[PDB]
Amino acid sequence: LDFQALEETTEYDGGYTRDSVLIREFWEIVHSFTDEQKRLFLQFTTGTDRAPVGGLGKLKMIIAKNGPDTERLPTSHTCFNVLLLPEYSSKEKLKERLLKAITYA
Amino acid sequence: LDFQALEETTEYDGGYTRDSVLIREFWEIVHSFTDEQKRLFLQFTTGTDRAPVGGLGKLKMIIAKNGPDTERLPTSHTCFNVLLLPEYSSKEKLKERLLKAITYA
Ligand SMILES: [Ca+2]
Ligand SMILES: [Ca+2]
Repeated sequence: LDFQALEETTEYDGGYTRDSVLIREFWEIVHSFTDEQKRLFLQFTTGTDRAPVGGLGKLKMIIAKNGPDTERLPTSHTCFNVLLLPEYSSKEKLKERLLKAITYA
Repeated sequence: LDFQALEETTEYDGGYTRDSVLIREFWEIVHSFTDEQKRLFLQFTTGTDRAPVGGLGKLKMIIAKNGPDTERLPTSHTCFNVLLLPEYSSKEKLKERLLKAITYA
């Protein structure tokens, strides 16, 4: 399990970046995890303890800041979906572009 | 297939909100889709043409603005993952909180 490949593909939200103190602390902790902890981490964040094909660099993972210091635990969503939709200039254009995308792939 | 339930649970990013002109146009188009187009839309955005258990209100879907008007088509990611991580006050605390979350569920 290549957690360097996961670190290199991870995206951030809520104010975090790869340079955030919290994120640098996070990757130090994960790189120091036992193999058992690495498997539990994948189960919690992805819903499985196995890498996908192509290894962990093929995962889509976002780490998002959802509050300041707290006693509350981290949470996850294991099956998020995203539609990337440009701001087309008209309703007519949006319909043609969306129909083309869903119908021809 | 209840697309009103999907509309009610959808989240937005990149500057969109439920009040965005583009988003109001989007939901008019989707509500006017034929059942075939609704199935292709789910396949494109989720990787399957079937509702999950509990119907479409149980989907996690984000619609994110990824540019201005363009000839380029919308894109999707069908299996995104998100770790919601509070900004704990120390590395030690982050380790305890993360280990507790992954080990006890
Ligand atoms: Ca071991
Ligand atoms: Ca039909």
